[PDB]
Amino acid sequence: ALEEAPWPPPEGAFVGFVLSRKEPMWADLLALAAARGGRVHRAPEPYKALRDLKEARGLLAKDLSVLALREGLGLPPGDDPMLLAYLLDPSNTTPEGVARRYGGEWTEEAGERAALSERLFANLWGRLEGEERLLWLYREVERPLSAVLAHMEATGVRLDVAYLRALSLEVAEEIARLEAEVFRLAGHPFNLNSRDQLERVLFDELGLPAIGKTEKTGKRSTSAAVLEALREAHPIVEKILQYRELTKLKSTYIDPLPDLIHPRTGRLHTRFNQTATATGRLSSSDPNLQNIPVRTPLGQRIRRAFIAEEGWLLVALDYSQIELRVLAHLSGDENLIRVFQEGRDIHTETASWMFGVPREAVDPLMRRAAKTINFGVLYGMSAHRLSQELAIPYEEAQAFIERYFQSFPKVRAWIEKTLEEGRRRGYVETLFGRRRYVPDLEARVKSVREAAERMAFNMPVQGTAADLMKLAMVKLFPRLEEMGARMLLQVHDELVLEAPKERAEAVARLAKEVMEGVYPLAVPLEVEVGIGEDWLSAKE
DNA sequence: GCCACGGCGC
DNA sequence: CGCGCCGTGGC
Ligand SMILES: [Cl-]
Ligand SMILES: [Mg+2]
Repeated sequence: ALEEAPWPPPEGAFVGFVLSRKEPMWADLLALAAARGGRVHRAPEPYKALRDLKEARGLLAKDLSVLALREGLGLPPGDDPMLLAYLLDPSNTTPEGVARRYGGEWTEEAGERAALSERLFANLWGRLEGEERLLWLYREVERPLSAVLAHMEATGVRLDVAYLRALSLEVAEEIARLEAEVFRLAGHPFNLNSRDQLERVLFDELGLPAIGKTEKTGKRSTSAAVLEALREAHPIVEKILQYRELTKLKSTYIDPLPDLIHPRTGRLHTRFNQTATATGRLSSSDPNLQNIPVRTPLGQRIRRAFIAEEGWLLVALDYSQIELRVLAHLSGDENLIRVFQEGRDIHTETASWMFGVPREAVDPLMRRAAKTINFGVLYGMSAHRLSQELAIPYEEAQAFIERYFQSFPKVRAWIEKTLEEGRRRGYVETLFGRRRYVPDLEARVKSVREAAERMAFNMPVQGTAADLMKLAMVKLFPRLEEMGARMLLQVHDELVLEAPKERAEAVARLAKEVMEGVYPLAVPLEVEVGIGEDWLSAKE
């Protein structure tokens, strides 16, 4: 019947809002409305109307809370049916999609969004009845985490603009060097960024052997996997690979970052999304912190650009081998649990079991083999891939994988048990009961079935790691406020804080303690911590 | 501007 | 070895 009533709404109303753009830190609030009992109240002047609300309840509540924080309003996010939908099925990642699946329509009008939010919340809440683990995640993780994320996004991080100018110049000079040499080898200029023009140069003009097709166009692929095979076939190949590496880094993590510095705050406001991934891991965007290269000289150079405010320090905390520890816990493998209890270098210790030698006798290459499998086993890394990674024969790679499962037989069992669970129930679950649906486990084509199988036993591990971190963020947040410290970034199994230099050390001790004790496992949780004026220094 | 796409990073 | 990111090329 569409009851309209004057602004302001009664307490408990769901909010609907329209932004000029999707990024709340950069957007104008174009419209605000609230709904309760289906009765809609539309705000005459949105910004003024914000201070009437006591919390943001509704779709994308966190995003409205971010914009409110920018304006200096304390408007914490509360109930949001996105969070409910994501717990019901993590393929539910957007309002549009949630509405299309469960009822109603995501439109561009505030009042309609508010009414929809209220409807969907009631709907999805009923759908969750009796799902006590998922409801626990909602109350103890998702809802309170949304408030942490709002604060992190609104706070942002300071960038070293002088450093970024210098890094940009350095990389530009090396890129120019490389493309000069490519054009020399090629005999003319062409657009290096064009895979079409590159294909013609490599395979038509230079006559190099093609290998793989492109996914859809059917052309001769110029991908890294193809070039890798040809590194010796022609010196231009190596140069192109270096060019692509640097250009990706510059175009993604050097050129965009200064443009992302907000004119009002002077800081970068990375956006955090808690309903975006299949596993329950948080995601970041503008920039995506997850895709900054790891363990290359280049990745390091990017993190150096992230700095503390003057008189402050960054505190970086990292859960050491958390996914393997989780695998130990879920599988119950006594030998792997022993690896973590006899706690020296974990990969050396894994190698000593694998190869049946004392830890003293493990050489660095043996350790690398163990390290590589400790991560590959989590997603069913093939012998073929391991063979490329370690540069060993295929048969030897096979033997290494078998050694691993021979020493850790309950890991082998756990993988198979998890697949049985997925095939029986149609879903798999984390330690805390976060759930992922895995329909293709019973597929016709083996190609898709194997991808489904990897997804199936990988998610419980990644998802458990994800929720340990999120639970730690929730526990840690209010205690940081006590100290005048703040939470800035989260990526992988790492958390970055900012604190006054006088309190950095105490903040580090406190954060370490809370993270390591967030939940008891069969093995200890270990947190590496460092302090520095920049993120790279603080990783040290 | 829109899009699908190859390519690359985790 | 799903998803966010880049620039390209068609519209
Ligand atoms: Cl937008
Ligand atoms: Mg051009």
